[PDB]
Amino acid sequence: WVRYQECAPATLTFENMAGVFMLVAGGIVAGIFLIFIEIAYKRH
Amino acid sequence: RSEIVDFSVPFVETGISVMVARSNGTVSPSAFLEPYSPAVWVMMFVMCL
Repeated sequence: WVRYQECAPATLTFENMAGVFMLVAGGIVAGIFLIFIEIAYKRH
Repeated sequence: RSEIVDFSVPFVETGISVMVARSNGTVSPSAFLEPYSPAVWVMMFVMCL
């Protein structure tokens, strides 16, 4: 009636990744702009 | 003893207990090499691709 009934440091989940991931995505948009600028410069 | 004598309120507890030496230095489990959540690893792979 009492004993029979029976049912660690935190792990980075989406706090570290959010900042890092936003950086990677932010670079990708800038990279797309850079290539368009680079191709435009190479056009002339 | 309580049948022939008359005891009193137990002022100290006792019983047939078990003594076990404590396991010094708990070892990190096999899955201790993953601090990142499973969603963490999947997101990293997708970003790499």
